[PDB]
Amino acid sequence: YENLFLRPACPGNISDTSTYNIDGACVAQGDIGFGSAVQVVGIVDGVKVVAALPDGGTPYGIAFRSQYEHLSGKILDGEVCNVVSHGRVWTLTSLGEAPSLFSKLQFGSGGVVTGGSGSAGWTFAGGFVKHEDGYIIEVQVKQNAFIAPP
Amino acid sequence: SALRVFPVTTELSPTDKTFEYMTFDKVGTAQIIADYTDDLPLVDALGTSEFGK
Amino acid sequence: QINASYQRDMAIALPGMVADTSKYNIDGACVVNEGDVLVGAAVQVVQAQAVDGHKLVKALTTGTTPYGVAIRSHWQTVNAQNQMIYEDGGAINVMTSGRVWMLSKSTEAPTFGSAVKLDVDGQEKSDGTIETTWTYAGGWTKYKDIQLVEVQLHQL
Amino acid sequence: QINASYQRDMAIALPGMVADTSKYNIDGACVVNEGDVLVGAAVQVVQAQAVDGHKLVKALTTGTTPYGVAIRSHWQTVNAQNQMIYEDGGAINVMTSGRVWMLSKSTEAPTFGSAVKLDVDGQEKSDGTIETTWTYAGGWTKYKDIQLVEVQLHQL
Repeated sequence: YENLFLRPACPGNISDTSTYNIDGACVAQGDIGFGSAVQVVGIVDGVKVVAALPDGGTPYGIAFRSQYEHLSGKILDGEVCNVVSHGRVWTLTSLGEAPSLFSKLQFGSGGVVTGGSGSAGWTFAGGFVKHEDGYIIEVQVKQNAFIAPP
Repeated sequence: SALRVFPVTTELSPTDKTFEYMTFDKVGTAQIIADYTDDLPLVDALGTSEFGK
Repeated sequence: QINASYQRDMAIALPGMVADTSKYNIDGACVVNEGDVLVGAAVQVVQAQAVDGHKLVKALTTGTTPYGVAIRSHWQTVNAQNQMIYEDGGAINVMTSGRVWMLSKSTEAPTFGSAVKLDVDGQEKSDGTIETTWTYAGGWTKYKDIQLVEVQLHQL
Repeated sequence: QINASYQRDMAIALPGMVADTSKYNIDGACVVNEGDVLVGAAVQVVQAQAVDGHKLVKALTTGTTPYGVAIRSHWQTVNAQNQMIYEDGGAINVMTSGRVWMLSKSTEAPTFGSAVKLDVDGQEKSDGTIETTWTYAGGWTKYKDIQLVEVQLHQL
């Protein structure tokens, strides 16, 4: 009774076949890069409008890699977008060394992981590899973890 | 002119005291989606009735 | 003497109707106790049987803790007061996770991602006294004289 | 002579049994060669791989964070006392979310929805020294000479 692993290990894709959720009814304002956190700025007709994470926002999900929706290499303004709201996913990071297992991550500007000492939110899942003179980490996203401030 | 300006039907047995009829309705929506999604919206239906004497 | 055409739109929500096919989880091993509940209202658990395993649920009251929201079902519900309810001594379909349309008593649109607060009778309210951990999912509509809101729930 | 008939009821559960089919999540790992782990008892992770995420786990210890509960599966053996275990070197299935039948050493039925307290060896106790996020699901039963309790595991 076990969960299979997923082989390609690139940023912006899913790392396991555990319970995951993909919110595919969204549109982008500005440009978004695969493997970055996004935030919900508004809702029109059951569609969520997302943008790259600013300072002071609450992350909602992580952009997901697809080879039909995004032929350019990144997500462009006015495009339908895939966003992962629950599951394990490879994220871009600016950190230098792996944090403690099962710690709480903190997101800098642009939707990159820079902290490992948060109070509550998403947690580190134990994966840490290297990409392009930069690193990739593995994050565990949960649905109601970050709550929008009143 | 009450029996000539309005239709007269005969589909009622002489020994009946009440009659009932049905009406129905429906709701739903559709959205623009991408290739990988799991948030397809749903639809439903309704019903109700009235009476007579 | 020219022809004409007309255009009409269906409604988009119903009380207790499941918002979409995303993550959801349904508890069907419960039984309603001491009264009846409303489709699209929060419920509370009194006790859980140790051996039998069936949970006992009732409508939310003051000072309690919510567990889930009853959902629509054309077969398990009985029709009273021109609405579907769950009469006493019968199996009930509680929802423990997912997005669902709930009856509301507020008058203004909520903020996406904020926490949900309820009334003492299991109906959402913008300034309720009962505090939960569920969130708003963004949806906000209105049927004929009925106010509905889209709420996202996680396992207790 | 008068004909007679008899009747018996089966035992409800087993140590380490998955209770129901409501959203479980089980992952495989390898057991650290230091010490064996009892099926139905909590475990801890000592270190994780950086490339993939495969984890090495062993028995629980004071002042540590539990990770999951070992469940019955194919790769399991017997101890000297005929108690079911996972060997020092081999595969272990660990559930991180869902309802499981976990070993207990308390004496009183717990209250639904409350927090769970653990012990040094990884068995539930009413006044344990280890804090957890898990909850009680209300099931309180007893296999032959062994007490079991129904625990809901929330993903860390």
